[PDB]
Amino acid sequence: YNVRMDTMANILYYPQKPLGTTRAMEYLKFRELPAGQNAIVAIACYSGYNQEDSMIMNQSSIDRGLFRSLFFRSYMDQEKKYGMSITETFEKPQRTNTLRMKHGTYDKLDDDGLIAPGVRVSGEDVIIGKTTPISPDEEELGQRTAYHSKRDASTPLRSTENGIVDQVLVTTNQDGLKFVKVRVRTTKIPQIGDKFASRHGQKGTIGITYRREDMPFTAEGIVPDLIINPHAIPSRMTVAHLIECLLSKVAALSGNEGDASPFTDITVEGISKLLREHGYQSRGFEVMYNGHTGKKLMAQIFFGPTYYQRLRHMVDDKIHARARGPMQVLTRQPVEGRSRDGG
Amino acid sequence: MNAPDRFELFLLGEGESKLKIDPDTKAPNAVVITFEKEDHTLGNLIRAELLNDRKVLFAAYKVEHPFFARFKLRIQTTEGYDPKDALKNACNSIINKLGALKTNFETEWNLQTLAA
Amino acid sequence: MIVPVRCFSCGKVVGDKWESYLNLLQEDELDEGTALSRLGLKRYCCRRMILTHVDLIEKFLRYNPLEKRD
Amino acid sequence: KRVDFSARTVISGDPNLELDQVGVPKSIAKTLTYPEVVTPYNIDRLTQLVRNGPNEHPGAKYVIRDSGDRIDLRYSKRAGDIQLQYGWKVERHIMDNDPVLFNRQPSLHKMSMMAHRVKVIPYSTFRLNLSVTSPYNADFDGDEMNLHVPQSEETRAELSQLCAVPLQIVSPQSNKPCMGIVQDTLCGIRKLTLRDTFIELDQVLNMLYWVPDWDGVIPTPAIIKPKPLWSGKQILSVAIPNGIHLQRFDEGTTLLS
Amino acid sequence: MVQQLSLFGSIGDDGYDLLISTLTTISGNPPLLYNSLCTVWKPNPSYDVENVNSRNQLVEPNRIKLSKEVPFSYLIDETMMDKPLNFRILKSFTNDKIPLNYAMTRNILWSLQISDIPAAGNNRSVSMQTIAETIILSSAGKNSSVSSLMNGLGYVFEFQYLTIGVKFFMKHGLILELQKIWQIEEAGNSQITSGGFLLKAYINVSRGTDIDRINYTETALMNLKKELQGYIELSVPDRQSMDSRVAHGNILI
Amino acid sequence: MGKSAVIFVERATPATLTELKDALSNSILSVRDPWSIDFRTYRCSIKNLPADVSKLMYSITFHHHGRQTVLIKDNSAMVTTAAAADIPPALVFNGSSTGVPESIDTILSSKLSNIWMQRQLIKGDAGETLILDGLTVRLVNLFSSTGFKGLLIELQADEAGEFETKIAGIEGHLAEIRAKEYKTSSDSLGPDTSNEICDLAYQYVRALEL
Amino acid sequence: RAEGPEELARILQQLKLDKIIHVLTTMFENTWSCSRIIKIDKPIRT
Amino acid sequence: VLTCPECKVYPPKIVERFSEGDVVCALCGLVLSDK
Amino acid sequence: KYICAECSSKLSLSRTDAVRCKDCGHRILLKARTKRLVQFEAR
Amino acid sequence: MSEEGPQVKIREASKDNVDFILSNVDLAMANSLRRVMIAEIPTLAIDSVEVETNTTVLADEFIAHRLGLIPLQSMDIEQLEYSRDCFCEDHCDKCSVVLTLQAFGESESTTNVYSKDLVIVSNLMGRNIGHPIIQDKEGNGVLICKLRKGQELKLTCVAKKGIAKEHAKWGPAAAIEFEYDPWNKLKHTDYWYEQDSAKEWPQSKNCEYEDPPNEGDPFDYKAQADTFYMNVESVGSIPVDQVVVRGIDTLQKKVASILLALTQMDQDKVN
Repeated sequence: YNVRMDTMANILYYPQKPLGTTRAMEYLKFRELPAGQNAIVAIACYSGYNQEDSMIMNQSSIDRGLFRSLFFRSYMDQEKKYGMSITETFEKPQRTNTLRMKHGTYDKLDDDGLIAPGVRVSGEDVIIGKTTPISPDEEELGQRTAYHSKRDASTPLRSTENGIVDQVLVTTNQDGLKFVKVRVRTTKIPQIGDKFASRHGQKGTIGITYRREDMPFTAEGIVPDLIINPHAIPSRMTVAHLIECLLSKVAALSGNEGDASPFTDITVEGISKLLREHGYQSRGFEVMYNGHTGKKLMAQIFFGPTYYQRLRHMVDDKIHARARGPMQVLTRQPVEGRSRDGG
Repeated sequence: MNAPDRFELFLLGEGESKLKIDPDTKAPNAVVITFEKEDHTLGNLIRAELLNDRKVLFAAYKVEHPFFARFKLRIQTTEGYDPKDALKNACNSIINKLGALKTNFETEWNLQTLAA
Repeated sequence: MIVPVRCFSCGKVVGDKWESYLNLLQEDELDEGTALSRLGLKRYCCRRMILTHVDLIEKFLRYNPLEKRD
Repeated sequence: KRVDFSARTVISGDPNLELDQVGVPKSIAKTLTYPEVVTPYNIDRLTQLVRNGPNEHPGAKYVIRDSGDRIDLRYSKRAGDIQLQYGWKVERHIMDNDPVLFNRQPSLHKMSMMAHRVKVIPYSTFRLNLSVTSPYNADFDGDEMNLHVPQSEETRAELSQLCAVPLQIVSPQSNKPCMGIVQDTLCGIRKLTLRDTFIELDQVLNMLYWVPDWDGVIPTPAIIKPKPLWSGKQILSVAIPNGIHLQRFDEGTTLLS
Repeated sequence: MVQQLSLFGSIGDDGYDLLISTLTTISGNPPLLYNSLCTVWKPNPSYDVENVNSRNQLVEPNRIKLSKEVPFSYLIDETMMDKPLNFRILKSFTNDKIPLNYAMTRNILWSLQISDIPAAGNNRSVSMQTIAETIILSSAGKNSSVSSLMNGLGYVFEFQYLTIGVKFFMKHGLILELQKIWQIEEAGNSQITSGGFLLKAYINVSRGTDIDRINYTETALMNLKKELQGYIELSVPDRQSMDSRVAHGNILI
Repeated sequence: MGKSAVIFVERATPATLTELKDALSNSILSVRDPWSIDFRTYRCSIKNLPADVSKLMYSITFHHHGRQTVLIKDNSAMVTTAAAADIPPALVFNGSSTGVPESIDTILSSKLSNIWMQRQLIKGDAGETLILDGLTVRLVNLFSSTGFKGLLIELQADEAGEFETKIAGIEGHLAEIRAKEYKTSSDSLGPDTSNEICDLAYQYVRALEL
Repeated sequence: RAEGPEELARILQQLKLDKIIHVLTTMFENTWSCSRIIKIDKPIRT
Repeated sequence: VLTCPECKVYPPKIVERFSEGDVVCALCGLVLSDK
Repeated sequence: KYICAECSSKLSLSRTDAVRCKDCGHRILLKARTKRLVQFEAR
Repeated sequence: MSEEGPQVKIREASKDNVDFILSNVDLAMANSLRRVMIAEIPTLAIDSVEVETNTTVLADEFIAHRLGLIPLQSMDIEQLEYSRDCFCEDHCDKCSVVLTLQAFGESESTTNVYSKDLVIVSNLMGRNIGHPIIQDKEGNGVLICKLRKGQELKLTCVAKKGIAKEHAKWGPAAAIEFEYDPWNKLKHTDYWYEQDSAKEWPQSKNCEYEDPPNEGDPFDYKAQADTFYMNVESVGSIPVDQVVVRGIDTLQKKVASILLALTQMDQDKVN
């Protein structure tokens, strides 16, 4: 993925191969390019911030790098050749002989008109400088002055995208015209409003994040990386979620890959027997204390590792507001599009 | 992004008072005391110590929303006795207990090092 | 992708032990559970960190950021 | 048709919010506005708001004169210079306890478009009480809802006296409540009121403090000796108002159940 | 910080003595002599203030005024001790020459003052201006001097001038001033207000938010102006003339 | 001519002020009204500066000495007032002043904000002042943004004959309370020109520096 | 500005008491260093 | 031609706010043309 | 400055020169990172 | 010996782990002590990086985040100052530490970039601080990155002082075990069983330190929680006994701040 200048790309920092793998995966190569992480999950009620598919997450886990993803974007441009004269040039525009300049900061551009790798671009900055010569007989209905011999054709960044320019490429196309491609990098961190899913149709959003002190803990000082609600189990009858939890816990405690292929001889009682060899309550329950006051909890809690995947929907890509702004040419009504700040 | 800065958990803003005391209008000899930039660590300790005074009737605390670091404490004591005095006695007792605990731990650790 | 320096759950450090952990697997021909316990990994969350790690840094390293095809 | 002064974002659950109150992110509150009229009762706060500027919440973003001219506060250095008069308008940010209209698509019935009171919060999600998710047919696995801001006094009064969440509890399709205790609060209010459940002193004190309508009186326990204890029914009775009477006889229940 | 509400005008010296009689007939108070010396300081051009937020214009550079009172013993020459110290001496102050020269003022080197351009709009009947003021009481150190202080802040001297005139105190805090202004340079002293007196009537308001007081002040100023109809025409000066920012240079005199 | 000295203790405890108040209780003659003090530092935001030109400017605000601010830079002092009762009558009369000035801190932090910007702020409130035999001692706890900073002691006397003996006595009194790391100062800004409040502000600056 | 007859009687009693106290304190000072700082929690038994 | 009726400065200094659909004088902050 | 895409040869190109490598003759050229590291604040 | 106060019995100790019993104490006090031991003890960690050359296969903020978690010696952290209080511009000599990292892959075989290669170039003024924490046998410590032939990395690091309430990197304690009442004499937990609850639930190691209850004894309805069993492990920066002592000191200072503010407010009320 390092070279390719795709329109969009997402990469995960640390991927983990699942603790419970089907035998067929050895042909899809899912243990070479995983798509999630093993998260400790405690199924419980705790403070009422995980109801109706929400979840609660440990903030220290976030801070140490769990579910952190790189993001990569790219843009392209090329010089156009109208007629026989080159009507577009790659050069840093100057306000002396240019009209209709954009409010973005042209300062970061080099003399070539192309920004250089390693510069923190931001909202509405420009990364490619493009100037269009205009024939003298063409006047913008009195807008043009005597010295405005050229027009601006630069490409500003999308209004929200921020980050660091990562690569710049110069080539030529079939017609011999110049060709520039810019690739930009960014980092994405989970936050209230993201989207996560398990392998059994159980997906939700983060509803609040807690620090390790307010997290309920076991007698051994272990803390759940996340907490889900038990009101999601009955009507969905996802017993495979519970079985996967139990088997993954046994494999983590033991240290060997646990088969979970369909139509085989593994049973629940067998893995419960293998669990009790290690020293835990056979049905996966455990004793946990309250994080605030330190007391004991009346009811025990189902506890163990699972596999989760970070889906493609972030709240930063869905948030939009508008007081006023551009209209439409024909109907004169607010435009369509979030990237074009419409209604 | 709308994520507030983390240092707002332990640095008071300018014009902020660490304590705010307000008389309670329902029960006689009752005060509501707001603490800023603090969480259960202090409120639980202070309430558990205030429950040991035979002249203290009521002592309860709460943290209304887990976004903001602040909490409320409520005290009610017997006639002829000031809730602020009760708070002062509780803090003194806590400090003495912690000092004794530190001395004991240091003695035990040094004894272990001698036995190490 | 190089091994995480710290454990996401209990705050412990596992980053330095990866090199020595790989040694026990083929030089001493031990099993995974005993090798994991030989390095003081006792909570199963640390065992989770070390056990399920996909080391992708040895593939990018045979490669350059210039000229991938499709 | 498309409109102005509106936002769209995912939702989440907040058990600490009141029934008819919505958590609005900070930036969305910094973008939308409201045209407040300068009067003798507000000129001090409005002056401080203008001095604050557009990069700070609370603040302001535009000032409209009597003649219709509008001054952008950002370019005009006159955040500390403009003197306000009677009849001018300050386009201020949206402040706590401002009515808004809130809905989810598709809007099949009357109860899918309701009014709310704002509370400005960090982070990027909307906040709702966990009992209004039934009229909206909405959960928190990725649903986005829409927010519309009124821009006048008559419109604000209409949103506050007609479409408010409190007034939409007895639905007229089937003349029965459309909201109630749901999910885990319902699972808990049942484990609390069994005959088995007894409560000690400290927890009773904290629980009685949590009820914001308490009157400072401690209920006399039910087991005075040899140890004071409280029954869950007793503590839960504090929430229920006074003067409420209810009788329900199930199968095979006598006057001593 | 005050909101100063002002009206301006000018008169020829020929009517000067008759004007002074009429004022005495209205106010009931006599004139009181006064003088002052103002020095204008501007930000140092050697220092590049990149902190001016060019993309937002949060602030623009401005000029600082330092004022001080100077005793009349520096303004009276050897021909004038015989006359008593009162308003009549102004009748002899018609020449561009003055006893106070450049060297004495250089030897001198208070009230520190900053202002802004008056409020915009054409529905204003009096010049409303905002003033921020402070006072310097004393100093010490190895370089205790006004010049060293203003160079420490980051300002340098631009010019200076001397005002001499009379004051009338009327009711409601209204102050009326008759002035003569002498610009001073090493090249010499030149009277800008040549052959005339500059008239300025003004009131101060302590709080800009109070609007009942501002309305009362405007009522008093317009009543005063309507009293002097036919004798002297009091007018609102040009809004672009009372602008004292460094970027653009002009000086109402 | 009165003399003054300032001693700052960095490693003090919250209760050290009470310890020093009680350890001196035998000689305490009376007690007076509480006092307060403010201490700001302003920084130069311009980069084209000479090497020999300092970058900081210390502003000390005295609340008990009639609400007066003192600006200090490179051993140069400046004293500004903001009360209408401290105005010399000539400036009011001639028209050089509108009569209701502002504190210089507002001027620095409102109009000149593109040359000077605030960097820190150290405050002291609810101090105690005690009259001993021919002496006045003021104590206060210093609070920064983070929290408690240290203890501040300022001594003022009218007769300068035995000032050093009193300073030594107070140092010994701190010595029995085992406060061994204390920085004291009684320097004078100008050997020939003696201004009391300027010298006090300079002593505060010399004591509070890190 | 006194409000109650008991308040008035207490005021007169305090008047006599502190008048005597002032007289004797002046007698001591005209010859003695009193202390105006010391406050004892419990009055000394007679 | 578009000029500020209060600054009266030639040539006029003007900035267009595209995201708000406004044309704003860069000196007095006055809004010239909307939408 | 620029850099080749196969051999990563160090080249300098003007505003009129052909966009090619001198040694390998390829038509793909990459830039060079800003030699002077520039400090920034994320806002 | 202080017989009126909390009692302590250390059973086990090492460079990393302390294992002990805390008796004659409330439950609130022990809980607050553990909360402070995890969250509110200062330490020294890298807080800013600036990079000169990066010819690796990883990103820049990737390596920055990796560097921000490496542990460094912070024994004398009481003599540094919060960078928001020091009068210096940017970073002080009294309110920061500075290190440099340089590496180049000259050899054909890939070369690992560990944390033993961080070199300190600032002035320490005779304080024991800034040294990297090394706990493995070979001494290499935290491995940071990987290099090939013809790849170089050059960067500079600024490390500062803070707490764990703002980032997980400043925390000195890994995980602390907190147990009490292994026989459930007080009836604080209610067990979940299929046939026999007394057999399905295993027994804690701590049962040997109390005597089992007898079936003939009625439920004791007057006891309170008094004995706690704790175990504390350190990341490595601070010695563990210092972790406990500094937690106690921090709790004391917080209560003393409350006391001082209350006394100030009472003096204000006097006015």
